[PDB]
Amino acid sequence: HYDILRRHIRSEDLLETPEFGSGSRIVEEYWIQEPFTKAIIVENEDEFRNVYYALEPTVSSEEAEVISALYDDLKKILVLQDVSVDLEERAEVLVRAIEKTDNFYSRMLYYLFRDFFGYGLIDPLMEDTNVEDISCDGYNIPIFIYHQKYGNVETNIVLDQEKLDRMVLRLTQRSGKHISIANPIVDATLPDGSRLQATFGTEVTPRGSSFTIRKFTIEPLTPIDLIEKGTVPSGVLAYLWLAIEHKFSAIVVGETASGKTTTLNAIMMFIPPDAKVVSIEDTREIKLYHENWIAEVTRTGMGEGEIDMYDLLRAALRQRPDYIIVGEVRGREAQTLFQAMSTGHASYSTLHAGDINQMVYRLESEPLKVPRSMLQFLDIALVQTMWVRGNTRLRRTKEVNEILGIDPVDKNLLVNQFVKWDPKEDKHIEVSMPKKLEKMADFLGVSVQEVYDEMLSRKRYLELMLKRGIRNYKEVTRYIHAYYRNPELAMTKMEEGL
Amino acid sequence: HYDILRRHIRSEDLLETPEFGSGSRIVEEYWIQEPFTKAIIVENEDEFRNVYYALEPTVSSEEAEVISALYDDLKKILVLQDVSVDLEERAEVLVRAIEKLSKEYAVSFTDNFYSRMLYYLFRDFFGYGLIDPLMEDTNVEDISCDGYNIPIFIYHQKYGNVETNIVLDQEKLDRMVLRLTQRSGKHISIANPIVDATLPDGSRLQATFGTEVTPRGSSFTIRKFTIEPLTPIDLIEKGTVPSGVLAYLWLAIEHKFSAIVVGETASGKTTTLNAIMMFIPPDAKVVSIEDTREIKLYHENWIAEVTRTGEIDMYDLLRAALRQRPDYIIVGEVRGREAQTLFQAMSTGHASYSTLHAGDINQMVYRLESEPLKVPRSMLQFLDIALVQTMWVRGNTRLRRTKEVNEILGIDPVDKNLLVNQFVKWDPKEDKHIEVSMPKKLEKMADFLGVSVQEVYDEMLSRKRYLELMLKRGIRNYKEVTRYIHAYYRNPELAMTKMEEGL
Amino acid sequence: IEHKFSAIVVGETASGKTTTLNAIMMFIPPDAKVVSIEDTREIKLYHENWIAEVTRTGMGEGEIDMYDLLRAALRQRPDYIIVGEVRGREAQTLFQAMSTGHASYSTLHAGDINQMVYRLESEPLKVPRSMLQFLDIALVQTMWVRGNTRLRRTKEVNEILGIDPVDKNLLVNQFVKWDPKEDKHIEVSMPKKLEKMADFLGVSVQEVYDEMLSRKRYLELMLKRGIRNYKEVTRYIHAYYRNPELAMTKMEEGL
Ligand SMILES: Nc1ncnc2c1ncn2[C@@H]1O[C@H](COP(=O)(O)OP(=O)(O)NP(=O)(O)O)[C@@H](O)[C@H]1O
Ligand SMILES: Nc1ncnc2c1ncn2[C@@H]1O[C@H](COP(=O)(O)OP(=O)(O)NP(=O)(O)O)[C@@H](O)[C@H]1O
Ligand SMILES: Nc1ncnc2c1ncn2[C@@H]1O[C@H](COP(=O)(O)OP(=O)(O)NP(=O)(O)O)[C@@H](O)[C@H]1O
Ligand SMILES: [Mg+2]
Repeated sequence: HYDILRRHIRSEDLLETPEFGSGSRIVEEYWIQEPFTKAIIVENEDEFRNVYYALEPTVSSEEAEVISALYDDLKKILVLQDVSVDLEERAEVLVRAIEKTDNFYSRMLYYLFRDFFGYGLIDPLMEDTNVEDISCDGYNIPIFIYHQKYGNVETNIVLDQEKLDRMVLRLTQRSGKHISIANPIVDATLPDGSRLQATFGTEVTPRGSSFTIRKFTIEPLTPIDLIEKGTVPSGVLAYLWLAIEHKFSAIVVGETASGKTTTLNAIMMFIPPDAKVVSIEDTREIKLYHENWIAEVTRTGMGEGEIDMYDLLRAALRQRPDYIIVGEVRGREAQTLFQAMSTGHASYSTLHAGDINQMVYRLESEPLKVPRSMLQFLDIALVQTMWVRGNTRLRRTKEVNEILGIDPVDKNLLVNQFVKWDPKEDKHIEVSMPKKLEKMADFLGVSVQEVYDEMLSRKRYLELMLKRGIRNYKEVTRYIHAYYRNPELAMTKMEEGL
Repeated sequence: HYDILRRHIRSEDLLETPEFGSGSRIVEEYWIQEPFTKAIIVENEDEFRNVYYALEPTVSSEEAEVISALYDDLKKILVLQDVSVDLEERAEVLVRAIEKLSKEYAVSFTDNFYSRMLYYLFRDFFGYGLIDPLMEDTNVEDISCDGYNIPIFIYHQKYGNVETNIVLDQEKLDRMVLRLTQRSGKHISIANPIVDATLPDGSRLQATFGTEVTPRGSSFTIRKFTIEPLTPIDLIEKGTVPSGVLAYLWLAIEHKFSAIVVGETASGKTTTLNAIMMFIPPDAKVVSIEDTREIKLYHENWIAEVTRTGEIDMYDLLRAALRQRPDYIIVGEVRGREAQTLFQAMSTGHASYSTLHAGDINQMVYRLESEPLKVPRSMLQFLDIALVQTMWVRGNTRLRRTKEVNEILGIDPVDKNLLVNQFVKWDPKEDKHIEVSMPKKLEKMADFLGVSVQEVYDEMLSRKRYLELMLKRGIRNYKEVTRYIHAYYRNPELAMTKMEEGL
Repeated sequence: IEHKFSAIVVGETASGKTTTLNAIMMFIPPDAKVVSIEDTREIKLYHENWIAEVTRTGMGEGEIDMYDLLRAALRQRPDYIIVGEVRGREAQTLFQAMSTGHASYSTLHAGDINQMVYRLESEPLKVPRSMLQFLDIALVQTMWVRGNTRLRRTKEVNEILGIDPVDKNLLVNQFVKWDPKEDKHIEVSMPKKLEKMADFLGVSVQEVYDEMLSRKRYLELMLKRGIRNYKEVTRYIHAYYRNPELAMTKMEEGL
C-alpha cells in the first residue's frame, strides 16, 4: 500500500512537528510509515500515564473540504473500491483520475489512499506494529490501545456518531460481513488476518456503535531468547530439540501468565522443515516460520455453525499429520489429543496448572475427562513459573518432567524429574538422568552415548547462535532448519560467522 | 420528565392543604416534585401507625371530567405515546396539540388549571399514572399493590412498611398491570398471568393478571432502582461493608482476583458489585454484559454490552468478548449456560465478576454446579472471592449488609472439596463485622508482587485509611469518588498527601 | 410468629394441620405483607396487605404449580409466606425462603418429626438435609377418640435447634408434650426459642417471658369475654400489636 504510494508523491518533507504544551513531555518518538505518519509517546506528569499520539501530515481547513471534495467525486468510481483488482493497478486510476503545490500533492495522496486502500481514520493504528490491540468503545470516546511496551494508553483518535458508524461498516465489510440493526454484532476476521468484534447502532451497545481489533502482530520469543532470559538452559533446550524431532509429546503447564504458550511456540520452532503440522487454537497466538503447516481456528458460532476444538482436532487427526499443536486444552478435545498420542502423532499443548499433581487432576476430571490409563502416552511435561523480587521479573522452567508411564496396581503416573530450578541461586539442577534419551537410542537404533553426543552437539549450535546474536524467529528457524538438513555444513557456517 | 413540565407549567401553587380529621396528625411533609406532588406522612394515632399520603394537584368532579376529555383526543396522537421518541419533543407535540384543541373549541383555561391539567396529561402519558408519585418519591423503595380495592403499600426509607392512600379498582388495576407489563416489553394475559420483568429504568416488576392464579384481583409489585450508584464510601458509611474489607477488595480487584457476590433476590447484590467495581484501574479495558442496563461507571475505556430478548444472549456476547483481550469482564448475574464460560474466562486469566442468586455459599456451590448453569467442580477453583449480601429486617428498618466474605483457596485432593476461607462474618447482634481470620489471599498478592505479606498488608491499611479520609471529607458520589481512586492509582503518596491536605 | 420464626404443622390426615395453621396465622402483624400459595383456597385471613395465589390445573391452559408460584412470590420479597401444604418440589424453595429470613409457614402430612424429616428429605420434596436448620418450630397435631369423645390436640410443640456437624443432625428440643391420660399439656423442656427472641429484640429473657405471660392473659380474657369469631379476633390482636397498653385496658373494661 505504501510502497505503491510514496513515489507517486512529489515532496518528502511532509507532516510538520508536534507541539505539546507544558505538563505534556515527549517520552519517545518513532516512525510508522515514513514520511507520512509518525507516532509520539507523550507523558503527563500530573496523571502518571503516557499517551499515544497519532501524527499524520497536517492540512489546512481549506484543504479540508478541498480534499474531501476531490474525494466526493473519486468515490463514484466503482473501479476503485473493487478489491478484485490488484492494489498496484487500482492506485494508478486514482492518480490519473486526480489529474482531471508539489507538496500538497503528496500530503494529499496520503488521504486519498488511506480512504481507498487504507483503513481510514485508524490506519496509523493498523500500520504501527507496536499497537497490538485497538479499542473504540463508543461515540466521541478516545480510542485506546495496547502498546507492545506501553500497554493501555489513551489515543488522539476519536469518532463521533456518524464517523464511527461508517468506520464500523468499513471494517465489517472488509472482514466480509454485513452488520446492521438486524445483525448488530459481528465477530469476523479482517483481511490482514486480525480479530474484529463489532457492534452497530446502540441496541447492544448503549454507548453507541463500537469495535475492537486484536492484531496478530506477535514476534514470538525464540529458543535462543529463552536462553538469554535464563528461562531454560541451552542443554535442556537441546534435549527438547531431539525429543521434538523424535515426536515425544509434551504439555507445558504453569500458573496463568507464567509462560506456557511462549515456551510452546518457542520450542515448536524445532519441528523438522518438511513435517506436516496442524494446529488447533481458540484464537491465533502461535507463530511458526514453517511451510507445510495448517492452522485451524475455532469458530464462536455467533451467527453460524459453532465449530469447537473437539470438532477441529477430530478432523485434523484425520489428515494423519506429523505434529499436532493444541493451543491449550480446556475440555473434551483433550481426549482426542491423547488419542493422537497413543497413535504416534507428535502432540503438544498447554494446560493451566501449578504442578504435575494439578495437571493430572485437571486432565482426569471433567470437562477434560482424560482416562487415567491414557496419560502414559504423554512423554514430557514442562512446568513454567514467574519469579519476582525487586523489579526482578523472571519466567523460568521450574521443571522438566519425564513421564515414564503407568503402573499396574499403583499410584499410576510414573514421573522421572530430569531438571529442577533452584530459585535461591537461579540455577537449573539435574536431579535425575534424562531417561527419554534412552528411548531415543532405541528408536534411532544407536547407543546412548551416541545420542548424548548429538545433544551436546545441538547444544553447542544453540549457544553459538546466541553468541552471534541470532535472536529473531524467522532467522532462528532458518538456522535450525539448516542443522536438520546437514548438521556438518550447518555447524561450519555457524563457526565461520556465515 | 418534570423539568420539561416545569417549563410549560404556566404557573405554580397548584396544591391545596389536606383535611385530616382528628385521630390524624401530620408527622412530616415534603415535596416529591414541586410544585405538583408532595408526600404527607400522617399519623392515625388511634391505630398508632403512619399512612403515606400521595398529594397531587387538586381537581373537581367537573375539572377532572374536562381533563379526561382532552386525554381522549390527545390519545389519538401516537407520537406522544411512543417510547422511541425523545420525551422532550413529544412533550411539545403535547403542548402544541393542546394549543390546537383549545383555541379551536374557542376556550381559554386558567393559568392554574393549565399548570394542573398539564401535570395530569404528562403523568398519564409519559409518567407512571396513579402511582407516579410513589414511583417518584426517592424515599419509597418498594410499591406493593395486592389486589382490587386494596390500598397500595410501600416501603418508606424512613417509616418502612406503610399503608398508602392510592387505591386502584379492578378496571383501574387491570389497565395498570397491562400498562406496566407492556411498558416492559413483556405481555400478560389470562393465558399467561404471571410476569417477571424489568421496567425501562431498571426497576423490577412482578405482575399478575385477573383472578386466574390470583383471586382478589390482579396485582403487581415494583422494586424501584436507584439512579445514583452507591460508592464504596456510601457502603462504609452505611455499615454495610467495613473499610478494611473494602481496602482488601480494592487490592484484590487490582490484582485481578475474580469474585462473585451472592445473595437473595433484591438483597443488594448489584449495588455492591457496582460499588467495588469502582476499584478497576483507570486504563484497563472493561467489558460488561447484562440483560438489563444497571451498572454505572466513570471508566472511559469500557464497552457496555446488553442482551437482546427476542436474539442475542449473554452466552453469545460473553464468548464473543472473550475472543478479544479485555482486562475485566462483568456479567451482572449468571443465570445459565454462560456461567460455564464465565468460569473459563477466570481460568484463562480474565478478571471476572458477577452476581449470583443464592443464600449460603453452600447454596452457591449447589446452584453453580447444577443445570442450567452446570459449572464443573474442577472449575470453581478459579473463583477467588465470594461475598454474601443479606437484607436484615428489624422493625421499621432494613439493613443491607455484606453478611460474609469468603476466599476460595482451592480444591481438596480428597473428595475434591472446595477449600474455602471465611475471613469476615457479619454479626446481626451488635451489627459488627468480625474478622474470624486474616485474608489468605494476601499471600497470593505478595508473591504476584515479590514483596512480603507484611508489605501487602500495610498497603491495605493505607488504602483503608485513604477510604476513611474520603469518607470523613464527605466524598460520596461515584464520579468524584472514582476520580480520587484513580488518583491513588496514578500515584499513591501524592494522592495520600493531597487527601490529608485538603486538595 | 411476630419474630418470624418459621413453623410447619405436621399430623395424620384430618388431624387439624390446616385449621391450626390458619388459626395461628391470625397472629401476623397488621401491616406485614403476606403472600400465600395453595393448591386450593382453604386459608381465610382478616388481613389486608395480603396476596393469595392459587395453583392452576392447566386443564386447557398453562399449568402453574406451587413451585412456579412460590419462586415468583419469594421474588416479591414478602414478610410472611404461607404454603398450604408441601407436597413436592416447591418445598425446596420454601426452606430457601427460610434460610433467607422470610417468615415461612406450611403443612406436611406426617405422624412425628421422624416421618416429617423423611418426607421432607426424600423425593418428591427432596429438601437437602442441611437446609432443615432454618425451620424453627414444628407442631404435631392429633386426633383422639374414646366415646363420641372427638378430640384434636397439639400433641407436641417441637423447637428445632439446628444441625449437628458429624451427627444424627436435626437437633430438636421438645417444649410441650400432650398427655392423653389426663388430657393435659406438659412442659418437658424450656422454650429455648424465647432466648433467641431476647437476642433479636435486644432485651432479657425474663423480659420476653413477661410479655408472653402478658399476651397469654390477653388471650384468656378474649376467651372469657366470648370473642370467638376470626374477624373480631383478628381485630383485637391487631389491636394489641398497635398498642398493648391501651389494648389491655379496653379488654379489662369490656370494650
Ligand atoms: N521466558 C519469557 N521471558 C520473558 N517474557 C516472557 C517469557 N514467556 C512469556 N513471556 C511474556 O509473558 C506474557 C505471558 O504470556 P504467555 O506466557 O505467552 O501465556 P500463558 O500465561 O502461558 N497462557 P496461554 O497463552 O493461554 O498458554 C507475554 O506477554 C509474554 O511475552
Ligand atoms: N447497601 C445498601 N444500602 C441501602 N440500599 C441499598 C444497598 N444496596 C442496595 N440497596 C438498594 O436495594 C435495592 C436492591 O438493589 P440491587 O442490589 O440492584 O438488587 P439485587 O440484590 O442484585 N437483586 P436482583 O435485582 O433481584 O438480582 C435497590 O433499590 C438499591 O438501591
Ligand atoms: N382443633 C380443632 N377442633 C375441632 N375441630 C377441628 C380442629 N382442627 C380441625 N378441625 C376440623 O377437622 C376437620 C379437619 O380438617 P383440617 O384439620 O383443617 O385439615 P388437615 O387434616 O390438617 N389437612 P390439610 O387441610 O391438607 O392440612 C375440619 O372439618 C375442621 O373443621
Ligand atoms: Mg441485581
